[PDB]
Amino acid sequence: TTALVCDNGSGLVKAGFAGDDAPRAVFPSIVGRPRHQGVMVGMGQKDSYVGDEAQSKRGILTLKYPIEHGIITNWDDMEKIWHHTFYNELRVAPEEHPTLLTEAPLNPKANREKMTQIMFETFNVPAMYVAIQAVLSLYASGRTTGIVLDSGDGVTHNVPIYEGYALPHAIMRLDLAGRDLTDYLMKILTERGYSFVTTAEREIVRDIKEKLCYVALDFENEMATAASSSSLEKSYELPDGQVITIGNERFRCPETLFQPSFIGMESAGIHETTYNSIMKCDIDIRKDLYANNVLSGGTTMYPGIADRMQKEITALAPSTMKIKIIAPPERKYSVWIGGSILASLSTFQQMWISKQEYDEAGPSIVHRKCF
Amino acid sequence: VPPKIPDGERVDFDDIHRKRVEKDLNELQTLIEAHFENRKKEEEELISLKDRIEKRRAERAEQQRIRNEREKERQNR
Amino acid sequence: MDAIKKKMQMLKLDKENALDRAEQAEADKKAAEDRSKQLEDELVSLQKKLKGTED
Amino acid sequence: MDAIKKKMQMLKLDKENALDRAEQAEADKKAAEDRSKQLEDELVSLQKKLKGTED
Ligand SMILES: Nc1ncnc2c1ncn2[C@@H]1O[C@H](COP(=O)(O)OP(=O)(O)O)[C@@H](O)[C@H]1O
Ligand SMILES: [Mg+2]
Repeated sequence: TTALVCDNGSGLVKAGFAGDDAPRAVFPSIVGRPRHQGVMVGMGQKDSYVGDEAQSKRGILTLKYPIEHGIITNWDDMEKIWHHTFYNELRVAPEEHPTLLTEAPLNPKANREKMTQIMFETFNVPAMYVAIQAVLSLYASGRTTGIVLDSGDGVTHNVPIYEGYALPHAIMRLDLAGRDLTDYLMKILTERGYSFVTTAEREIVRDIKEKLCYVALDFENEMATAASSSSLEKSYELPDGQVITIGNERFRCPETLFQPSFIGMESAGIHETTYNSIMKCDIDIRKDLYANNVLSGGTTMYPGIADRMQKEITALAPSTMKIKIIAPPERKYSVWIGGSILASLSTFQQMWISKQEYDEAGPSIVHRKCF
Repeated sequence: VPPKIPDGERVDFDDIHRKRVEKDLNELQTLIEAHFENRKKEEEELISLKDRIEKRRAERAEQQRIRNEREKERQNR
Repeated sequence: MDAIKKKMQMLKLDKENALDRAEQAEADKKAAEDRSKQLEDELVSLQKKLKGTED
Repeated sequence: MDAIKKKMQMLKLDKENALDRAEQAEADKKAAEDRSKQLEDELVSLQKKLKGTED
């Protein structure tokens, strides 16, 4: 039979059968209970709208993501999300399909063990396998080397790989991602008068960020230009009218990636953690990693980031090496495409964690040889 | 110990052709076909239908004027 | 619109590939010509050594 | 329209420029490589005649 390539993610759940080009169903991972009282009788009001249904009734819900930073903080809601994904968005019972979840690097063990225990006890799948979210993004590019920066919505991690041999001592995981950029944008919009507070209006700020923000090639020059002319002010129409005008908030929101001091984080930007991740590698594979830097994940879709990052790394790196940044147009679904490719391989067909194996060793089987 | 992947045979970077070159031409041609058929179905039919509705609207206007005038003529007392 | 963006992306993929190939070929030419000229210098030094041996 | 034409023409020009530059570089690379081979072949015989002279 065919395998189910699910990809929990944090912000958008992407799923679909193995062997295709794009995920079949992509929908936000939010579960929102209603918060008001409700007076109409017999309206058929449910107790929790999940997935894309709660992005249409969000006016009277309190949306809450079940995955904070890679890790899962609310297991009941995550179980509800998985149940919805299997039964309503794909309509395939899990009793007859292997599953291939994905997990960020350096995550707590208990999260992974609970994930496999749920998949084997509640949904009762035949066999499931957990894979690191960066190796798949490297599969999708058709490479076999390269250092991949997978800046998702929950957590940004940077896994270097050479000739198929991952370097476990050079993984640099940073917890700045799309959600923190949304919060920072929502916080700097208040400088013009627009106040978004409700958890429903966070979605509106996210839409503003997606449609308007861009990464500046040079930050100081843009700050000077936006403060003199008015060629940058782009307007946007809220879900009820009252258009708003975003000035130099456009390139200040995604600039947080390269200067995490804006949101008070100490660490260095995504332009310098990649160079540090390279320098921890051996001295003989640094040229190949320099030449095959891969971008993935949703948050790396800002217009103009593949040039800013290249300029920064070229500034840091030695002058002789060639710096090349692979930015495929299908960046958002790169991890899932790689997952489909991996699940479609014949050599991989014996790596699944078969159910009888789980019955013999318990949930701690995932840390064992079947990784 | 870290997992040990059993040794296989092949391949990689050879499916990039079979997943890229396909849509490099088929997708472009199919989308061009879709745009052509949608424009043909939509624009000319919409303009013709709007002209037809405009003519019917003018006829309704004439009927309204005639009825209003005759009723005002009779009722004027 | 829709197809126009994809066509632009194709035209950009061609751009990147052609430019990268051009740069790589230029680097190859630089390396090969440096190799040839160093070999020629070695040949010259051998001629001079032969001259000293002849003397 | 206007933007599509100019952007498409400029990008095709970029592709053609890169391609022709790469071809010129590769031609010079091949010529330099063959000349280098000639230098090697002559240098070996120069060494042989030098060795005979020294003997
Ligand atoms: N076109 C876009 N431009 C800018 N940011 C985007 C765009 N699309 C998605 N994002 C950001 O990326 C996030 C989605 O990232 P995603 O790759 O789905 O995360 P995950 O790894 O959990 O799947 C969204 O929250 C949004 O903030
Ligand atoms: Mg991801």
